[PDB]
Amino acid sequence: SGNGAQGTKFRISLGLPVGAIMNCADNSGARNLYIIAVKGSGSRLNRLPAASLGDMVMATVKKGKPELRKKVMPAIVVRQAKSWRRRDGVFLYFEDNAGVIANPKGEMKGSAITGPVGKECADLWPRVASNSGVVV
Amino acid sequence: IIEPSLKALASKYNCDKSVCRKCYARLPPRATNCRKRKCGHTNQLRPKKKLK
Amino acid sequence: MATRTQFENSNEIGVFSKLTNTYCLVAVGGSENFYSAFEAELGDAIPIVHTTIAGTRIIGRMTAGNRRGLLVPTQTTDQELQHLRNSLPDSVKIQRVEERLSALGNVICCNDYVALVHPDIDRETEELISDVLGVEVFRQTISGNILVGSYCSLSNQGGLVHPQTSVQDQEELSSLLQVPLVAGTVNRGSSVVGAGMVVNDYLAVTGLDTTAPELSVIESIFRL
Amino acid sequence: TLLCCNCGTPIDGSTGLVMCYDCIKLTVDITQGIPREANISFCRNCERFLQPPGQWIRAELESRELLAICLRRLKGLTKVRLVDASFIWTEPHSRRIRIKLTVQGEAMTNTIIQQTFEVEYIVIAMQCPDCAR
Amino acid sequence: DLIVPRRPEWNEGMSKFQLDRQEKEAFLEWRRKLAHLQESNEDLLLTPFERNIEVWKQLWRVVERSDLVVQIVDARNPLLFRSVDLERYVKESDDRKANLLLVNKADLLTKKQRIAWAKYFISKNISFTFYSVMEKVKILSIDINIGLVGYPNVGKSSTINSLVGAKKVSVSSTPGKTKHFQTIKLSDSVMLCDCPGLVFPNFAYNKGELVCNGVLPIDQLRDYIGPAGLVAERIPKYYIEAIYGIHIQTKSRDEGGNGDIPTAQELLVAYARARGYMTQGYGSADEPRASRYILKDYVNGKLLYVNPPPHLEDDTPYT
RNA sequence: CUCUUAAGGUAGCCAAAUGCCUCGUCAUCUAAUUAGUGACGCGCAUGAAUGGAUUAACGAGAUUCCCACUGUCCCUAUCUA
RNA sequence: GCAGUCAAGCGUUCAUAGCGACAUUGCUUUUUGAUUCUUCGAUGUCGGCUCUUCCUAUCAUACCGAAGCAGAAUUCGGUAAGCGUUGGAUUGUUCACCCACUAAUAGGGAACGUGAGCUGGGUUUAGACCGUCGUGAGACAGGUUAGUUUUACCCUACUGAU
Ligand SMILES: [Zn+2]
Ligand SMILES: [Zn+2]
Ligand SMILES: [Zn+2]
Repeated sequence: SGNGAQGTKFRISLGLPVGAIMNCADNSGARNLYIIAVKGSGSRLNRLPAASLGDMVMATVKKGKPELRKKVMPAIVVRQAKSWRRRDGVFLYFEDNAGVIANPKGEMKGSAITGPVGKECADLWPRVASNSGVVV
Repeated sequence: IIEPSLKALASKYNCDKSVCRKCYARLPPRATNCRKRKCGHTNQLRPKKKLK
Repeated sequence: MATRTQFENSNEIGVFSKLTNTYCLVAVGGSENFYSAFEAELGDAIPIVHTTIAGTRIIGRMTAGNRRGLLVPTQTTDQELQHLRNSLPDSVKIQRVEERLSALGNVICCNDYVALVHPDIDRETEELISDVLGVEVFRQTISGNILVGSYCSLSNQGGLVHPQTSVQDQEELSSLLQVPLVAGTVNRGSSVVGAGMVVNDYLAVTGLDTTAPELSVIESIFRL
Repeated sequence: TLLCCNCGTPIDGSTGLVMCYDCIKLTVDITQGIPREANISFCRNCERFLQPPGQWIRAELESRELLAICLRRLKGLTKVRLVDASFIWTEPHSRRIRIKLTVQGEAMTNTIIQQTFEVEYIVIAMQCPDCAR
Repeated sequence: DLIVPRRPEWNEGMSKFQLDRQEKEAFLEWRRKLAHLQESNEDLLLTPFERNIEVWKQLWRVVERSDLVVQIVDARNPLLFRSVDLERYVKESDDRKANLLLVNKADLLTKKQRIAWAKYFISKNISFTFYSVMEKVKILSIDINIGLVGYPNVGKSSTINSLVGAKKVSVSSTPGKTKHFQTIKLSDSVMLCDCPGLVFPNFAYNKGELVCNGVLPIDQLRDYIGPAGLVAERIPKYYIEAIYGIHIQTKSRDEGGNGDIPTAQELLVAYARARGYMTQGYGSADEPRASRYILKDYVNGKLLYVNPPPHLEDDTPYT
């Protein structure tokens, strides 16, 4: 999990499992990301791994810039639709699951993030915060 | 900084020993007969490696 | 002087800290040597305040301050605001902004006497900014990267940009600001230059990985 | 208008680039994790070479499926967008095959560079076990 | 500068194993000549040639006894099909020789643009014919061994029908079939020696290629983008639109990334969507599959295009 | 020229519901494919009304891929007779 | 399949740090075979799903020893089976191969565990198609497609209950 993570997170409701196809905010030409795996993600029979906000995933592009697709690449999810709980009590959610392409060291490939971003990702991945314009 | 007057002492308890070829157990350098029973009190010993 | 440190293990100091000619800001993650890049470089010249706005440690890219004012987003709470009002002078005018963006330090590149703002900022913040900081604005671009305060550090005496910056745009911003600048990367070839460091008149701060050929251009362009 | 940040002196372009060509040639490497000399097996009667587990591909010496077998062999070349895989001439009676490879490895951030490197393939005689008026 | 070695000194002797040794040594020198070019011309621009020795050892049994040869070459682009070192090669032995090379497959061109190529030879003293001085428009097949030779697939196995016309040898879609040379005899005065499959190397227009128009198989090609790009460069889009009956794009990328006359990445994204061929894992256009069906139509004769002979011309072919 | 008493697989087609070796080879689809498609064909053992090849339309026929869809699944819960 | 004993040598020198030929001693019944005792008035016969328990010849985790152990990383060995040992493409698959996460992706048994527990893709009735064989009926452990999966209310066991 700590492959570029500055800090360490609380548990967030695991929204989108593998097979999920979430948008891509970064300005790297992509349009969607097919999650194939998750860092962390222990094992249980017949359980398929899941990704929460702030988690790293390993991903596969389906639409955008054939230079990119047909290969795996790390990614960082920054919006999810599953209502999750903050320690201040409130349950929040976004309107779409969306992510970012990234390198294993937690850095990014793109120069911006088209949309809002979760504090539970941005505190943790710092190179995302410098490229985000909005946080929640 | 170990001042080899004292390096000799540390080596008495660390690196002046003899080891079984059959159980890999620290034994004294003068002794035969590995004291452990699972080896069968054998006599196949060697010195411990100190140079290269 | 470029006093290099890492926050915890991250070389991105303009994320976690902020520094100007009257104060400095830092987050809550320990690593006392990191504080010893200012507590060792400053006497009692100015204060260093430890804060976590909104539960966030990322002070620099959420906040946006100057010599006579600090801009602070909407989500921040009165209790992270109260210590920030007390342990600073009464000179700086604090003000919770009530606009749509939040990462103010990724849209603003402010020094004491000029600024640069993200294009689609609120036109009410367009004037709040000059009423609280007393500074002008020019909300155009850097090289196409709308996020200006992350891809440009600033002092009054110098400037810095990423290496993709067109030499036409470099001289453009020079003609804007009456400050020099260079297409200088940081932290061993990073493009997030606004976050890889925080600069003042006499003090620069980068990451431990930041290398001497980068310090060379930094001390040149910023000190004078 | 920049400076290298490693060598320092050079003012490189503004297309999106990284530290100077000499430093990225010397320090930065994108061809690590490959054995330069690669071993293969061969018989003089059956003339059926193989990847270490495999049925005999039946191709001839100095053919096109040597590329397929040599790439199928476990190196790092399969992972990084190969192109231009030709066969360099070698002495027939040296019993080694010489092939250059190019990989499109990404630099520090979204900047591509061309690479010129080479692998040599040594072949050892075998009785080819399945085979054995 | 050289494309064929020398084949000297037969002398009607013995040592069956040695008359092929001497050929092997003419080949070792030929292979050495081919190798030093890679250090000379950069070190990436390679060439299309037959690595195997037996294929040229076959070609060496079918000309010295042929005694008169003709050179089939398509009328699409003779420039990279003209053989450079035949004139320097079959002239020396002082016997039945002098090919007088030809250009052929001259039924896919308009009439005003055939003198446009006939005039490329009125200046430079070259032999030719037009068969699929001014008293000549076009004449059919009316116009001792002999031989026919071609790049690969120029119609060497389809102009066997110029003599008898019953398809005595198989014509295929792939070029890699003809080999193990065939011989045809008729009329009891003339003989043939139908060659095996060939290519010929080259150094100009090496890697940037429209050479993949008749030379290589279209199927087992891992690039799919270069030749498709050079296809999209030519043949303006307001003909491909009217022929295929599909509205692809309007080229919104009007900036310095793509420009006008779109390249072969935005042209094929809406075509496999019109033809439904979708990937195995997501619904998106499969350009690596869609390029092949378009290139096959480009090569077979559904889309035509011919090349200006000597120099820089914007638009010589008028469809 | 011949050998087997007659002839000696023409046109066409294919790892095909016919191909053992075989998860054949190459390309493609996929992150990954013993599958699928196209192509190659000395084809154990294709083949011309024991009909070959191609074929619009049709099919409760066999098969692969995609868009949409969903408790099929992640991972179970609840309600009614 | 696993292990051991001599130890000619490899091992920059250094048989045995590690490995180790020529020979030689055994263990195992998770292979295949041989045999034919039981079962032909029938013990429901591939695989997967589910679920529990056991074994150790330990993949990981704990404490230790030894190295050709500087550190880092690795290998050899020991007590040890308490705890865990995956998601997926292709295949009916056992088996296998790849992608990927992971601390790790160890092997095995229980009537080759488990069909009155499921499924029924495969195989193994009947319909039908091709190839090869045969004069032919018809054959093929060759390929393809379709093809009824019954009963528990008893005794015991188990779970709970008086
Ligand atoms: Zn012992
Ligand atoms: Zn340099
Ligand atoms: Zn053999």
